[PDB]
Amino acid sequence: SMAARVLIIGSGGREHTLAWKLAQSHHVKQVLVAPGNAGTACSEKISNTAISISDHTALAQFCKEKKIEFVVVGPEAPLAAGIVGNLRSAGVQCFGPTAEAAQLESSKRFAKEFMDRHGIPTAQWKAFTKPEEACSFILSADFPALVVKASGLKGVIVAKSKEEACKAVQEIMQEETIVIEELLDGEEVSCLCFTDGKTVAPMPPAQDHKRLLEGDGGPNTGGMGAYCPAPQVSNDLLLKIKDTVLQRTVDGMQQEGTPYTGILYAGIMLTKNGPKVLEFNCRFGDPECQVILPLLKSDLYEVIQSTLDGLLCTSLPVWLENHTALTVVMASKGYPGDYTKGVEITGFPEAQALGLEVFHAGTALKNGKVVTHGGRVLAVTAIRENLISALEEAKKGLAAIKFEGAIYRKDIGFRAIAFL
Ligand SMILES: Nc1ncnc2c1ncn2[C@@H]1O[C@H](COP(=O)(O)OP(=O)(O)OP(=O)(O)O)[C@@H](O)[C@H]1O
Ligand SMILES: [Cl-]
Repeated sequence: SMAARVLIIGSGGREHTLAWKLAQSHHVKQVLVAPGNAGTACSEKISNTAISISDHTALAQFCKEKKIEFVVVGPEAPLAAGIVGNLRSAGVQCFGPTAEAAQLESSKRFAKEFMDRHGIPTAQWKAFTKPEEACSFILSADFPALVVKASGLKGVIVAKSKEEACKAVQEIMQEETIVIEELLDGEEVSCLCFTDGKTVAPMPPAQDHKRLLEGDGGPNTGGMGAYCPAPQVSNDLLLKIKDTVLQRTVDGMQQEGTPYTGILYAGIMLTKNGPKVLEFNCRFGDPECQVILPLLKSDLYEVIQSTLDGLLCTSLPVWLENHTALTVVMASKGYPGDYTKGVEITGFPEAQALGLEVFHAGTALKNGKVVTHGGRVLAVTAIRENLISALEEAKKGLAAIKFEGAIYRKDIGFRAIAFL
């Protein structure tokens, strides 16, 4: 099925990665990214479009006029806005869950209730709308009830003391419901799968670093780096997770008459008691996408097309084994607070020539130059035989790329390396 045109929604590194990867398919003549960035502007197959992504009527008309085969959604917002359901009733295929099914991410209360209803393991919890009753619960639990979550996508506060959790319940009920749950401990890992509603095809597990500074210090951010596969997870554990979380989530959704299709993301804590779910999401994470998709050997276009057709098992994904992908984000001075914009970037061509992938996040074209246009500017991904080697190879690319006030971490993966 040659000469397909495909559309991706979004404008960060995740969307560059999806575009790059799709463009490799022999089935694909054109990838359009809406609105895209400087990394996707100007390629043999990839280009940007200013089509509105929030007016679903106009988006559908644009899809049919250009004969777009299907739409791929990068970020979570359009999913929760109904993009899939609306494109479908207009006769346009879109990869992703419906708004109803994205409730696994969009409402934390729904997710926790859904999990209790189907014996999916997760931290014990309770929801509140009055803050006084929330304090009562914090103050009188014998387990550490110290994690407070704004139900509607601060958002999440992990307190160390009852005092801090009461303080937190106060801040989140300023500017619905909140969920207070047990503080678990152990290792966090991201477990994704492709799913068509019935079949489940897990991705190899990833980990990322949210903290701004080396050593895991400073403020949290959207993610300063990631790598895949996380060596902390045995094969047994992955099949426990596939059975106990992924297949069980999809089956549960299907059995409640709200089938789940696209990507299911589960954030998981490895406890002494086993795997527990911290949160669901409905799309690739950023910068994890930048380390999972480079590991995919199959044609992504085939995987997606077969997922839309409900024939996921006819085209199971095949992964690169014995390779580790690791990615390191370059960010603008001041991130995650106020940062500078419009700063000229050099060296990303030589970084790629060294055999690395450069995935653009906040970049833009300006007067024949590429300039910073966002907090996270780009990521360099290396694919090698182990973490340590991938890290050091990525760092050569990082040293070639220069912009005024660039920051990045030189220790991505340090814990996985210490685990081994
Ligand atoms: N139920 C849970 N048990 C334990 N950890 C959790 C739970 N749910 C979420 N988390 C994790 O807590 C992490 C964030 O907590 P962290 O220890 O970084 O403190 P923080 O709230 O981020 O503090 P800061 O004010 O510095 O941002 C997230 O990575 C999130 O996945
Ligand atoms: Cl919908």
